[PDB]
Amino acid sequence: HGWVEYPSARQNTCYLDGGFWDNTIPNQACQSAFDESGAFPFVQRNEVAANVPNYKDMAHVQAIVRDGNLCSAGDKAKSGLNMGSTHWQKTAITLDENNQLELVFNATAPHNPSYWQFYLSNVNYDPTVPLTWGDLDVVDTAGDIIVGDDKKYRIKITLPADRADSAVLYTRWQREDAAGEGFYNCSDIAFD
Ligand SMILES: [Cu+2]
Repeated sequence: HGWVEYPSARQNTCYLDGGFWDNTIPNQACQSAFDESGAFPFVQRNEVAANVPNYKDMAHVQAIVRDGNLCSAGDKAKSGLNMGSTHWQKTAITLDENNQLELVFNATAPHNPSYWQFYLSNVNYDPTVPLTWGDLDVVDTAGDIIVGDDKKYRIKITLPADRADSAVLYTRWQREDAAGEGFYNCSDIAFD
């Protein structure tokens, strides 16, 4: 259980902006998600999750987390997260001298053994259309990472230095257990 804290996952930004209990939501993409799903996806910021027992087989992953449902990890109760918008708030990204950023994943329930896959929407992706697997390229992977003493995972990832547009970073954190729990988060970013 957890979420991408930096660059903040979509549902985490919605949550931390607040307003959804008293009709003061500040952002119009956050409002539209709320209109479709209510507060559930925001208060459940740490369980954007799907179980894939055959987790090493991407054909099995894509049968469970289906095109147009990646940001909700296939949960219809979180479907508002998947809506296309020009107004999703973006984290401005400047890569370090090695073309990296430190991704920070805040875990309420650390899980090991596990592994990580990082995907990036391609330059032809239209943010007004829900994300599909065909929109994504794998940019980096990680193995079993020990959680910090502050219950955050820190992972240096390499991103392309040729990008200057807005994109979705798609983080997959996969447990290596019988049930095959995995956590799927979309992070809206603006390369600058
Ligand atoms: Cu968990």
